Amino acid sequence: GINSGTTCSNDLLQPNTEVFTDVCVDYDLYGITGQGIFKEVSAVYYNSWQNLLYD
Amino acid sequence: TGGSEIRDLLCVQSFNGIKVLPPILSESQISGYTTAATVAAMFPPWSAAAGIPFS
Repeated sequence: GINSGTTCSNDLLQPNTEVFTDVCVDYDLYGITGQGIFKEVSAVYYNSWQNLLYD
Repeated sequence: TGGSEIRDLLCVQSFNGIKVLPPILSESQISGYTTAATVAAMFPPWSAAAGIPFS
């Protein structure tokens, strides 16, 4: 199944780049990367499949 | 400038561009001016009371 099916190569640019951030560097995850300083905090209110929240 | 209160609408207004400039006169000196006018009305010489005692 050339260029079809389900089993697809991830040998393009993989964006899963686990880089620690505590300076003004944009992220690489859900949502469009705007300006942000990363304040690492502990929370419990995330559950199920809830990574992001809006106001 | 860093820390807590991620719901901070006044500075994300400033981060988006709109800045509420402070007025060019502080309220301390304006309140002192109003106090000075009131005690001028209450004490001799009564400049704010046309030279007449309050009672």
